[PDB]
Amino acid sequence: EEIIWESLSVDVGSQGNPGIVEYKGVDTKTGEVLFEREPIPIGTNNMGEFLAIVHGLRYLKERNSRKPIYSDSQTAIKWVKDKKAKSTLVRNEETALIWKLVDEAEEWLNTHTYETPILKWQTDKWGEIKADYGR
RNA sequence: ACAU
DNA sequence: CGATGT
Ligand SMILES: [K+]
Ligand SMILES: [K+]
Ligand SMILES: [Mn+2]
Ligand SMILES: [Mn+2]
Ligand SMILES: [Mn+2]
Ligand SMILES: [Mn+2]
Repeated sequence: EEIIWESLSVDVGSQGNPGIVEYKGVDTKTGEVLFEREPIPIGTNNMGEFLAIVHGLRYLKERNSRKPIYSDSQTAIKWVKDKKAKSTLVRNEETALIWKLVDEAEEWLNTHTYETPILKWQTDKWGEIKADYGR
């Protein structure tokens, strides 16, 4: 219905899919960039969307914030709920880094608790999520 | 189909 | 047009 402005919005950006992946989190109200991950040479859109949510969970937990997280990724929201990122990306030498980060994100989810609501950003009604890369 |  | 996912 309405945008919860008191929230964190996250998104992936990429050069190719699979390709170079990065992500960031922004204050939904102001657009202030709160975190940005250094580009990862090969990953998928969904792996990056997943890492962005998990990073958001960790960022908010560390700061004792109860804000929700918005993501525009149906897939990544489900992977976080399941604590399991069901990516199809080949596990090989060139994908080792993204897969390490994904495995470590799952590991964090499996060893920590959170109440953070993870909400679908309704692009069809609200436009692009505020963390979008404009590309 | 829906979401990226 | 191609891709990643449920
Ligand atoms: K989108
Ligand atoms: K498809
Ligand atoms: Mn997105
Ligand atoms: Mn794993
Ligand atoms: Mn985007
Ligand atoms: Mn885009």
